Amino acid sequence: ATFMTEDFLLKNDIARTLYHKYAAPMPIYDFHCHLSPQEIADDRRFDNLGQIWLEGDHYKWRALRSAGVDESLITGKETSDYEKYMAWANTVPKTLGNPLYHWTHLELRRPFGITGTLFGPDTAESIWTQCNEKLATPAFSARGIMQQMNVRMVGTTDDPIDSLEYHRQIAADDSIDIEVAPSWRPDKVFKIELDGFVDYLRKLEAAADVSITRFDDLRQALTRRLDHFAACGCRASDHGIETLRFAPVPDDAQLDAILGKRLAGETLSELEIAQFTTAVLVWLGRQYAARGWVMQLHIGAIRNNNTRMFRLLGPDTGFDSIGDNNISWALSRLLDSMDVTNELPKTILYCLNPRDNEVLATMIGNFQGPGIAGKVQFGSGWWFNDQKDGMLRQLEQLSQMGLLSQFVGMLTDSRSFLSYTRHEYFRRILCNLLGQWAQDGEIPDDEAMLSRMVQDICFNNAQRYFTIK
Amino acid sequence: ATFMTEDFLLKNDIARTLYHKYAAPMPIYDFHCHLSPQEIADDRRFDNLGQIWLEGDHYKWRALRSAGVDESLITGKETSDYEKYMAWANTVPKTLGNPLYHWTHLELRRPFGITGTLFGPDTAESIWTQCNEKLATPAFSARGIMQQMNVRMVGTTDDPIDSLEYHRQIAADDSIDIEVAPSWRPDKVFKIELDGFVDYLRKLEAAADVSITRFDDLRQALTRRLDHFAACGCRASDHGIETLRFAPVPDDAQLDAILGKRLAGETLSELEIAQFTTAVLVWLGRQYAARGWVMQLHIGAIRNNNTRMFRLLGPDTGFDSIGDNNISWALSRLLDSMDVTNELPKTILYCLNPRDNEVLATMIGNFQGPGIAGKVQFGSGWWFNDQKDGMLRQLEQLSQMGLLSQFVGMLTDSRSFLSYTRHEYFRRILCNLLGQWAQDGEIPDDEAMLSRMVQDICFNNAQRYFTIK
Amino acid sequence: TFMTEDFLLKNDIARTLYHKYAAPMPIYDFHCHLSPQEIADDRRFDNLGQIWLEGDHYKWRALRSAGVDESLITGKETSDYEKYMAWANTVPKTLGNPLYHWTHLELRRPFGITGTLFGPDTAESIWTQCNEKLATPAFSARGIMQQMNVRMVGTTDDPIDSLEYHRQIAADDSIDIEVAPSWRPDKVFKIELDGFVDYLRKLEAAADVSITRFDDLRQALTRRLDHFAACGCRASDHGIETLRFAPVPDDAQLDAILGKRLAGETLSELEIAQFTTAVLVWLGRQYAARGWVMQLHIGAIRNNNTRMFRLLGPDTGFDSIGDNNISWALSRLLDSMDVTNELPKTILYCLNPRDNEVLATMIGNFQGPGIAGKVQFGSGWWFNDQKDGMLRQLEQLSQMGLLSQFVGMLTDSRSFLSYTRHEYFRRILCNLLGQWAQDGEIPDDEAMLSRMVQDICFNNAQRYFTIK
Ligand SMILES: [Cl-]
Ligand SMILES: [Cl-]
Ligand SMILES: [Cl-]
Repeated sequence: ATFMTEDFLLKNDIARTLYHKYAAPMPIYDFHCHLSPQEIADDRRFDNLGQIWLEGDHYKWRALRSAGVDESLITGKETSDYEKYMAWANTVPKTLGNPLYHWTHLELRRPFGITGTLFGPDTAESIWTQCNEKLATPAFSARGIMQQMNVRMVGTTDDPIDSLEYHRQIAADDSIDIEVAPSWRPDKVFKIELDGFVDYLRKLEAAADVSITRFDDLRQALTRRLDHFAACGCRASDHGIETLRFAPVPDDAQLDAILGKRLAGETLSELEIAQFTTAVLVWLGRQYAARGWVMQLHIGAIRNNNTRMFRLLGPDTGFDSIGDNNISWALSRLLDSMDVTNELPKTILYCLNPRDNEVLATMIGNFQGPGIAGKVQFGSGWWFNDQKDGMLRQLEQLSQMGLLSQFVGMLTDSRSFLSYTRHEYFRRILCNLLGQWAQDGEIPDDEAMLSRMVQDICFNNAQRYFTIK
Repeated sequence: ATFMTEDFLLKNDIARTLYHKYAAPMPIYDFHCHLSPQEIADDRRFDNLGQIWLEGDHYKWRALRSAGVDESLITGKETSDYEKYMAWANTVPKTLGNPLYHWTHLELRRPFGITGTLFGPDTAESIWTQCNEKLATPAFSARGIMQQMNVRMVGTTDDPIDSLEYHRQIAADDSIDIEVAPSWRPDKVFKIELDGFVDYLRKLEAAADVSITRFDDLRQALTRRLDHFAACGCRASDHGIETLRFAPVPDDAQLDAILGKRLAGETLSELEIAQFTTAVLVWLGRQYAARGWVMQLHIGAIRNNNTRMFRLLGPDTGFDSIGDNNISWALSRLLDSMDVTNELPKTILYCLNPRDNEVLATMIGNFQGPGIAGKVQFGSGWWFNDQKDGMLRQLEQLSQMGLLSQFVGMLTDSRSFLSYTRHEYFRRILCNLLGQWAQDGEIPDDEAMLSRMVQDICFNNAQRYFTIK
Repeated sequence: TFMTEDFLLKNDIARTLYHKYAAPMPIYDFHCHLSPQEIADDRRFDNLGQIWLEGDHYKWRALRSAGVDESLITGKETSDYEKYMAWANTVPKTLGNPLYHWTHLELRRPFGITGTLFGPDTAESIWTQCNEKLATPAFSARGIMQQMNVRMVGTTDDPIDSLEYHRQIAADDSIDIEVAPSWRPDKVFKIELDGFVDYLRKLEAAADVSITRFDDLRQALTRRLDHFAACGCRASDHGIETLRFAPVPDDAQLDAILGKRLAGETLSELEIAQFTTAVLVWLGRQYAARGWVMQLHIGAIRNNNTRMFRLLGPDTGFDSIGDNNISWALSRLLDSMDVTNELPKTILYCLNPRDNEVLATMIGNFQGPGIAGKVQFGSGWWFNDQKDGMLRQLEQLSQMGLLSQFVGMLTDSRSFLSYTRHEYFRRILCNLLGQWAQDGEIPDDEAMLSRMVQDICFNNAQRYFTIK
């Protein structure tokens, strides 16, 4: 009868208590996101609701396209923000069942305080005006929203060649107590088979002041950049792996020969690509272990599927989807290559194809370590899987194959300042899961035990895990 | 507790209202099936219940074999319809949990009007006699059943070499107002690696009255057959793909060489097979786009697994199952090859292996288009997946990754006139899903919005989607 | 309340099915890894830690995940009580993990401990109580088997084994539980493994046959199969991590391959597939001729941690779920035996649940007459042997096959405390059937439902494993 009350997704008494008493009030340790550091440093003020909300994480764009809306009303420079907004307002009523319908109303509730009203053509104009007035105030600036949402720390995703000037600016600014840490994402460095590898390498050379012609030079350059990240507060790395490969690491003469061919423009064989890629990832893994950083592996996307649209809009514009390569063998050999010398760092594994949930949940158990709780983690439902069904399936496998109690938990993985309600969504789902289990007599209804678990999964595990020990 | 009441599968009050008030009265647009056009044209009168029930869809055959029944009582020319029917009667009580138990009772209920009776040895005799008396009347002929089940349109699956004479006969016959459209299924044309390719190509030559030596001759022959299909009311195509391949389309000289080699009995390399198959599929896709037809891709079957039985019974006799090749890369390249020139048609994708559900639900989002609600669709649970669990999983991924509101819906994919209860089954499941979401406060409990959605998924979406723009 | 007698039973029909029909049925643990010598000598356990800690390596994996030092897990240096306390400190961290259910299920049966959560505050008392019980005859290896109403077990043995403890148990009137050996010839067909030559020499000595050509291997295996037959065997098992297939070549090629292996030469993928397929097809025909059940356990990725393998060896908790594509090879392998109508009774198991539907539909391609479900889709295996895993396997079997003919549950365990896994399964099954009945999805007919419960809990397996 009532849509999205304050007990949204809470279907039993234990769930309501867990959520309202132990989960909801915990701060957010958003260890992995795609927020713009300059927007945080400059404390961006948004002109209107379309501007802060529309692009989001390209889910709206995908929904608009699916609904048949012309691209001019989605990414077009020839239409106003208000027009793009009305197009979205006409589309939301068509999203029932899609998490977009939930996110939209969660986001209008927090931080905008709009409740008891469905977003659509008949309410859009009023919602636009009310939100625009709020957006004109300091509390609703980029920093303001982060503070209202109780954000304690965020980990941005950055490239080795970045200056991290905005991170330093934020660190040096006492008017903001939220920690904004950069994260090392060297994708371009290990994907030697991609067309832009050489161009990127030249940028790395200038960034590190190293002439890169031998593999060892690459190690030198990467060490310099790793040192820069360290100095700017980096505690984690990330790796977007679309094609997970593995080949035992050959000697430097062979790695030099591979780099040489690539620089000359010669086609590399799969073996050579696997060899180079594995050499870099293993060397990087050892560095992360030595520095006490968390290594994140985001595996399985298939990107830029639409050539016509890629030519007009470029990457990360809503044309990426789920890949389906076999991965257990390569994953196992890759992790083991680091662990054999006891140089496997704290590691978080994410799979974009949920058919791999059990592979990952069991894979982490092969490489755990002493003195730390859950050294190797199976990450929260990622991207397309960051929704109710997706999260329930991830949580179920982590629970059955590992230890839910030691789960680092949720992260927004978002470039939007309105994404913090994704933590609320996750928390409600987790509390309902635990509540249902307890109510059904599948776990004790000992509130002391459950409250501790909820607090840990919602924040304490993450904060502890990301500490450079 | 009572088995299969009129509220079967409807577990909440909202579900009951949606189903009984809005879903049940909707007509059926069975846009993809395997019904015999000749049986529709001649308005076949079945002699008995065994005949109309046991000539297919092969699910019964598989259940009978699993129960240890001799093949002679399943497909044998030697046993009578009544003896085969009794073997089935003795087996139904062993099928609890299998959708066969549901179909059997749904079908006796509609169209036969038999309720409150479990089918098995004790009741089979009476049921046989009662159904035989009804089968002898016009309301229970092939067309009669379709009329009783409120079928307004059907899309049969036909080969390019087919005359379509029965489709013409039905079109010209004013005593039948149900539209029976043919669907273009050119499997044999693109599966160049199969033994019967050359014999098939000769039949295509005969049907088109075109000599085929070069790849361009194949385009000419196919163009003529496409026009024949268009003139007989075709608005759709279908493609059964067991081995989804991809290789960039080479120039005609290469395609001619591949065809030349094949016609000479020479063995083709995997690259050559991929090139030819891809060239045919891409060209066909473009033709479908230019004509405004829907393109269906049914991917993943592993066929004729039992050689001993294949030699005695041939293909499509219940020895096919779920395959598991990796498909995202080939699928992406194949669709993008059509979409790059903006020549991708309305497309529906189906996967036989549910592990690929999320791959497909997300793949469709990469290629949507303007002016149509859900240009690319993720099809209803197919074949083995056309059951409660399978459909709930397919619906969940479509809901989460796409827009359920634009879903074209259910299709029987059957050769049996008693398959329309599969729509009843789908509708009850859908209504219960929406109802449960509404009741749990996950979607608004707004009868105007929900009923419109139910009606759209039950019929309106398909009617609009299959209309040539 | 946590784990009452109605644990996992959410409706009245389920309660009736479980308490009145499932629970009283005896157990036919047709596949396990129990030590026959422990059964023969009726092993007496010194303490709770001893009988419980190693189990099936699930506890070791949880301990490592919790950050517990390896010396307190597998170290020969620390005591049983220290290891036990480490485990007591870890159990409260396992909510949501089946370990929490097993722990408490095992304490209830056979130990009689109820209404208390296992943790640091209750561990010492539990240790003392359980130890007093372990000191009595009723809690010896055989005693526990009799307490859990175990009627038959199928051990997992290697072709070169003597099976002397099987012959001893059979000759002993004090024990009426049947303990049959099962033939697991993994080392024979996995030619690519380093230890293949050394193993072959053990087979040569066991069968007293000089193995130089492929036909010699047939003779050697035939003698061993006969030995196993004379010792009561009626089932086989095959652990297949890399499911291969290549058409079986003639003996000249098979001889050449075997020759290259014995001479230390490296084999190609085709060569390995040829040899492996020829051995599996030959064995399959043998199983068919003898009326034995053929089990295929597919999809493990083993010994993933080199550093730990070097210190502890295999089966120490460092194996996980593989993910190779298997439908094509599985189909051609089964078809290679079925083409001459020589496919035996077969149970298929997949370690990766994404393959549930592949297996559930694959079995339907090779069913046979005069038998109820010749080819079976096995219960959730290993990692999948838990509530979610079992429910998913049951659902696919039900949707694509015939649940009524399911051979049912097996522990696949080396622990005498594993019989509660049967209890767990039975509760889950009864609740599933009960929920369907209550929702009007199946008839609420006690006669039909009870029959089905008893068949799945014991009758189906007893008939299925009968050689006839
Ligand atoms: Cl978005
Ligand atoms: Cl059928
Ligand atoms: Cl264990």
